[PDB]
Amino acid sequence: DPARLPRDTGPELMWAPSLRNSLRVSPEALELAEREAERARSERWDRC
Amino acid sequence: PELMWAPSLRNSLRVSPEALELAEREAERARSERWDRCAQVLKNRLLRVELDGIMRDHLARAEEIRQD
Amino acid sequence: MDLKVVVSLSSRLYTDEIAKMQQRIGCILPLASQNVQGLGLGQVYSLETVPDYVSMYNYLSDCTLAVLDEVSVDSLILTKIVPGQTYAIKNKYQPFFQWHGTGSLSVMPPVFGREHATVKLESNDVDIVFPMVLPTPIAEEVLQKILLFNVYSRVVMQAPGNADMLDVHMHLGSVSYLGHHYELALPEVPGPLGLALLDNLSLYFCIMVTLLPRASMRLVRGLIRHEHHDLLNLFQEMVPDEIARIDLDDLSVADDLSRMRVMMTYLQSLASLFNLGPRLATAAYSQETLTATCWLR
Amino acid sequence: GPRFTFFQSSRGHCQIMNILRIYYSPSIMHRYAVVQPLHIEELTFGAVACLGTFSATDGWRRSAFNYRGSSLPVVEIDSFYSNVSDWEVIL
Amino acid sequence: MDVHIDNQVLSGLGTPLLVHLFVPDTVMAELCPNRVPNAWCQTLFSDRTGLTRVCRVFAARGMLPGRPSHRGTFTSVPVYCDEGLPELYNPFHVAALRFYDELVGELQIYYLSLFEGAKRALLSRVPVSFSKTRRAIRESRALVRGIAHIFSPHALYVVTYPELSAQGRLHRMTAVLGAPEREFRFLISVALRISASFREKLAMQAWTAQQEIPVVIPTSYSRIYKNSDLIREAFFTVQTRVSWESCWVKATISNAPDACLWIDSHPLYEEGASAWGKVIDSRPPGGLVGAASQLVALGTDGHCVHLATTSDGQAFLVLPGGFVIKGQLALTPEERGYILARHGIR
Repeated sequence: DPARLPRDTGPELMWAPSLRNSLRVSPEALELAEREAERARSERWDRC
Repeated sequence: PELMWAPSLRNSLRVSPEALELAEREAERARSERWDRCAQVLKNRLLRVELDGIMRDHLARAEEIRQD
Repeated sequence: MDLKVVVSLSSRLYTDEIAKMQQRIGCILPLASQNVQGLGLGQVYSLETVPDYVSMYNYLSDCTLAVLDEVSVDSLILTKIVPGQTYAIKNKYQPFFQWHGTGSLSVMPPVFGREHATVKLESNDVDIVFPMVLPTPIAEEVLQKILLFNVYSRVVMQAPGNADMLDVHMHLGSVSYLGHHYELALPEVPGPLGLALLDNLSLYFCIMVTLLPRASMRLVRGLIRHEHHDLLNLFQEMVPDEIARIDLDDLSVADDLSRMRVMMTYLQSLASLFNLGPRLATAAYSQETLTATCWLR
Repeated sequence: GPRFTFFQSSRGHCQIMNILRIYYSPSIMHRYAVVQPLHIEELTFGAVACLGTFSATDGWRRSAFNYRGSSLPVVEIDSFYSNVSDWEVIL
Repeated sequence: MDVHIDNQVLSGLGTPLLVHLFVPDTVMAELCPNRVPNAWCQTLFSDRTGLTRVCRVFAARGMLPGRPSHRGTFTSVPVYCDEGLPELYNPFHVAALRFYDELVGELQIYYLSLFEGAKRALLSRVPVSFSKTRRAIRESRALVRGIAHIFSPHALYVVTYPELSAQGRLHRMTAVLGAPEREFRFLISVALRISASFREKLAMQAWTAQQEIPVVIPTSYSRIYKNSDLIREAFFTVQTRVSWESCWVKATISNAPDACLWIDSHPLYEEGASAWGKVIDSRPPGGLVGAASQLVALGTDGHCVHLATTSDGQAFLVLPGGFVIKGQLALTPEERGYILARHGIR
């Protein structure tokens, strides 16, 4: 049972949304890294 | 606005039964490749460290050449 | 011979501190030479540094001491320690030490916690921590225990299998006393001047290890071969490799004189390195009013 | 565990339950997120009660309370007119 | 050459023959940041795995070789694997060091890289260090020779010199594999059994998250992380090349001294060999709320997977996103004693 919220800021309470309880994700940078690392993984198979 | 799911401990991951059993197998498939590539470069430097030994032994045998 | 040395403050000593300062009357305080900072031990023992008990011991041993006699508001008076005079000192220190045998009293920094000998001065931005007074043998074993911890914390940390760091914290543990055991404060890093003291002590140790008298080796080997003395109980009837291998040679009369002569001069130098801090010889301590009359030994 | 807080306000009871719900807005979802109210009685987020009125100008001068050992800060509401009320639940 | 005659009369108790060596600063800079160490010898056997006592090696840094060509640190390696007569050499036989100041960084060296270059390079009085007087008169260039290192591809200088009979027997010795083959297979074995424990804990449960650590999550979490995106959870087991730096062994070394938490954190996909073997502290006055701040700063890491080990025998894997899967740590206590002797004393 989740609930969806835009924002808050700075609690002492552990289970309480915030800007400090927000995970700093970037979808673009991780996808490029993945796409390039996948290419590296593919090149890793064909040395043996 | 952008909506963020609030942290509750009933927040489930997106259900993953099929995710891991092929994942560990392809992981070990890449792991054996990593290991024998490292073993290959280990054996390359290992043959290069042993090769100078027989050349140093031959250059030691070249001492007896100089008096013959 | 002047004794009545006032120390002028610069702000109002409030009545929350006048009570605890009048509570500490008859104690001992170190001097700087007054100014509000540098009269005490908080100038060299602050919260920012590690409690090293050597640099503050150096400040106790370098500069002279003083009895606190009266604390007024806005100013307090101090009475110096010039020799040849009999000073009366009350035991007003929270780790109590009963002066039954009335040995030579001895100053110490508050190694039993800052919190018992501190006084909070909110008049000026200064905190004053009182030195600890206690008889000589307890003081010397506190010195040997704090240097043993200061040399052994690093070498217990230096082992990769540090399964026992807490072994020394209870083995050293409290101070050795019969009526009660008193735990002390233990610093992890010995700091600069503590390590300088251990460096000079290592200098002296490795110089005197170049001359060992071989004659006592034969006597301790005989006492091992004889009945186990209770002073020999640290060996538990074992001959280690070192004492077994320093006795392959003979015993003569030639080496022993020069050996014991340089051991005399180096042990007198080690007593001079252990005559450390100002001490007070005590005569006629009256227990019923807790006053130990002392002159500066 | 439960908590006993004290609130000074210059407003009405109608205002005080709304603004206290807004003040406790992180705490309700905190208690909900760590523990699901599996039964019907765990829904109540406590209650409030008016303890009476005092002057809004020279209210709540800060002071201290000294025991023999320590001293904590304590507010000192002066010239209080005590008037209790029943418990109004917060949710 | 100060450390050469500093541990030649001290390590002689635990070891017959002592080798003098150099490490360049460039090769060991990736072992430790900012040159923080300033050692512990533990030579492990190829076919005769076992466990051996730890020997101490006195090394001092910041002091150059006699050569001006390269400037690096000093070291020494004990050789005590050869039983009885040391005329036999064990080939493909590692020697492992634990150099340290405050235990940080590890070094592994073959005996073959050591020994092939060692033959290639060629009313009292006060006591005198006869080795110190005999060392001082050589003082020449050709005592030091550069020898490639099979583990890390750099030249490792050894200094040997016609000193005494102890090195004199050394170059006369010759004799007629599997030493790094075991440690990788062992670590991947315990990693496979940990991933199998996580597999059965996800299997006996529903395929769901309990989310021990709270963190807010966006609506696009099933988009920007794909459905069943366990790519990191796939490749986690390939990414654990090290164990003795890992937090996996930090729980086992801390059972005897009480119980804190340890973290192995790795990049979602090759963002760098991130971090291994850190502490979550409840001891200092940061306290449990200070540890909780570190743990929510851990769960908010959106670009790293996390693995948690407790000292009391429990293992956790924290996904990026605050999700977690519980698991078990318990193994056969022979391998507990094996790791405990690999690190230090039992």
